[PDB]
Amino acid sequence: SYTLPSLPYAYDALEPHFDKQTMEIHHTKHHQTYVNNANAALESLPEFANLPVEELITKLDQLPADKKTVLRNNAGGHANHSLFWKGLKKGTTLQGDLKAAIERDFGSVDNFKAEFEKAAASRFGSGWAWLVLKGDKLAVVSTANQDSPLMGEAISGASGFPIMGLDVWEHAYFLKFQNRRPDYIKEFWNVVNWDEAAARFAAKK
Amino acid sequence: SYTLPSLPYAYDALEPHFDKQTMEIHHTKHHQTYVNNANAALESLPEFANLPVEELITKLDQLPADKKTVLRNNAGGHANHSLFWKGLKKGTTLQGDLKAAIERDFGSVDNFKAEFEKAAASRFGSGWAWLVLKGDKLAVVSTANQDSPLMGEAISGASGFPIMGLDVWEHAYFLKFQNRRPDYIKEFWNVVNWDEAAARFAAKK
Ligand code: MH2
Ligand code: MH2
Repeated sequence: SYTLPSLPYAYDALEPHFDKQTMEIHHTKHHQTYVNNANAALESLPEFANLPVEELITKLDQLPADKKTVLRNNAGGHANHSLFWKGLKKGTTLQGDLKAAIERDFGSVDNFKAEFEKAAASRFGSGWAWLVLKGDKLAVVSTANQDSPLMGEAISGASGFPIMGLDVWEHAYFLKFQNRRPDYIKEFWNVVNWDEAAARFAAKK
Repeated sequence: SYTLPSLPYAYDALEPHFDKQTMEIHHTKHHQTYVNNANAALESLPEFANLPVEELITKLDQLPADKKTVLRNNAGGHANHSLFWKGLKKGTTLQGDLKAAIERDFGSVDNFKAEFEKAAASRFGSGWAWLVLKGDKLAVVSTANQDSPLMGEAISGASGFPIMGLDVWEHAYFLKFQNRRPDYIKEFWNVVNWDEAAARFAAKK
């Protein structure tokens, strides 16, 4: 079964950029709820219940017809939030092989940032913006609700290994930013954990 | 040119059910943004710009290809919130012809409320739950993001003339209910404007 993961920091570690009350709520309520609803759906699927969530969401089409939606949504939610927390940290510097590949695939870091901001802002309703690795090339993609590019193009409309990503569901920014998702997106650059993105790139490039 | 409609009541007129702080942010920030972004997209379209928003969303297939998405999203937002505000009021009662119609089509009011509650809760991500009139038969449906049944099935996945509706985007309930959407859905019964729903049923158009 799944559990709510412990975090790489206290809820206040991303201040003054991301507010600690949202961090706490986001973890103990929203993420906890995906874990709980996934666990309920997995109760009758002992074979699938053993998989890592990040693997299960690559295998949705193998589930029973009546379980696919609820696990796409909840396992997706669990996988995406588990990744998200790892990708937040202050004080990092984009550098090394990851910086070089971003420059290569988008022309410059600023270009990538503009493209990422645009995908994040233009995702209408709930969803995520991502930096994915598609074989030998990095790309910016977005998905709806709790879909993940790990689910594949057919299900999610995107594909690739997520290097990093931004939650743009309203619960992630309402308290501090209300409807100003662009302001939230700007603050994200101060807490993007480039060290984690770098480690993930190193594992997969 | 669209304009943000003033509300038919003060921001605290739906207390203690729907919280006044949310009403003001919802109206003056979120709905304002749909008005502004729709207007922006319509400036180059004099043949569409001055039509009633509820007319525009019936003719999205008539638009230029590059305009269909932005106006589906923002004209739908404007149309939907305009309905919503008028479709909220304390001190009304489900009764008369509409009450009898609902009993006819759903078996009883409680059956209907259960179905509405179910559709409102099961809309994963952002969206709306609706009571619609599909040629003389009332139905419960929901849509994603700012889609409206008035847009038709191909676009919105639903159809029929909206009688009333509930906004289940997170911003509508985050401050007072956080992630507890079933709790917000229960409170909606205390503020749904059954008089305006009855007038709309009466008109059937
Ligand atoms: O989606 Mn948090
Ligand atoms: O969706 Mn207000």
